[PDB]
Amino acid sequence: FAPAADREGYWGPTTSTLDWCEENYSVTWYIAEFWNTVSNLIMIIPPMFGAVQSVRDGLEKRYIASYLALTVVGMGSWCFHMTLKYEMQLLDELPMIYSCCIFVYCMFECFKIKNSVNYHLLFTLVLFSLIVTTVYLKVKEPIFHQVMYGMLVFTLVLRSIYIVTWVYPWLRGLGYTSLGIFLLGFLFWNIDNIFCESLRNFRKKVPPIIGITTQFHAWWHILTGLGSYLHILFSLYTRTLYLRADLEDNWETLNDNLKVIEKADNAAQVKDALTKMRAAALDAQKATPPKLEDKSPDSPEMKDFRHGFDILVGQIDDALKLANEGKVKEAQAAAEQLKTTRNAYIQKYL
Ligand SMILES: CCCCCCCC/C=C\CCCCCCCC(=O)OC[C@@H](O)CO
Ligand SMILES: [Ca+2]
Ligand SMILES: [Mg+2]
Ligand SMILES: [Mg+2]
Ligand code: NA
Ligand code: NA
Ligand code: NA
Ligand SMILES: [Zn+2]
Repeated sequence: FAPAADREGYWGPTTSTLDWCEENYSVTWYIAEFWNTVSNLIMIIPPMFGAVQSVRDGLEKRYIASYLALTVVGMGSWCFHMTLKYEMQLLDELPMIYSCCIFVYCMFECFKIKNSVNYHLLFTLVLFSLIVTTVYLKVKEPIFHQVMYGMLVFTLVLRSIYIVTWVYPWLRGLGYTSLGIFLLGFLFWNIDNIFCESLRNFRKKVPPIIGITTQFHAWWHILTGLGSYLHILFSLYTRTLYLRADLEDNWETLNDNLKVIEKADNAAQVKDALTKMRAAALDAQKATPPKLEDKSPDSPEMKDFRHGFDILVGQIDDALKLANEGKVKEAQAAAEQLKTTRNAYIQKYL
């Protein structure tokens, strides 16, 4: 039949190349596709929280950029679903290509030396994103964007599969979980497109989730936004495991900072050295020294190695307490106590 249309237009007409299954300005006349708009908050709030945590912890620029790029994708989608115009449509679909390009760079540079740039991969991703954008603007076909975004996700999937199968099998739960929700989100994306029915919405209890659960494109933002967030976590974790210090590194850090305390002239050096010494002590306490490599981690010699570190950590905490109390000279003099306890309980096992 030919009844009344559910798309209750207000605040400008739809000039965008495509309009989703969600009824235009049905909940409120202020924003179009209400649930497709508000669902982008999980692609705005958590990635921004991840971006500020990354700058505070002093992480690599590419990991800060990856979190901010997802926020741009979220903000762009929030602007596109609200207005439903071609101008804001590009602000949503184009950053998806750029964010994925940043993610591809991070995933292929995870096992590279710190403070190094691969200009060959960087110029390839810039050239790819430039080619994709230029033709997408000229030929306004949305299917082309979906294909080019799909192959970027596919290359990102293969790298994540290679890492979990050959390098870090620990990231199986995180890596595969990210992948699955994303495919679950992509499944729901086609449910809203192909099975576009307002019947469920119309028949009953629209205010509850039954009315709301049928907005599968909104659930797509919820799942891909959580999925991309997970991927960044996965990417970050891959880098953290590679840049992670071993027992030999921690033992060197423990001793270098111990000599720093002995030769220190100001409070900041002593405090800094004790902080770095505590981090190295707790990390070396978990590890097995080369002389105990044959023995079990629960052996009496191993319990003695951990006991020596328990005394050392405690004495570092005592020295940090003195440093935090303004007793610089007393905290500085703790170095000989720390030197004695390592010589009497730890040094014999290395
Ligand atoms: C496994 C990690 C993948 C990282 C992807 C990074 C991009 C951000 C993720 C999701 C944005 C969703 C909201 C934007 C959705 C816009 C609709 C569109 O054109 O989608 C194209 C796809 O349906 C083609 O499959
Ligand atoms: Ca719509
Ligand atoms: Mg670096
Ligand atoms: Mg001074
Ligand atoms: Na329309
Ligand atoms: Na659902
Ligand atoms: Na080493
Ligand atoms: Zn969308």
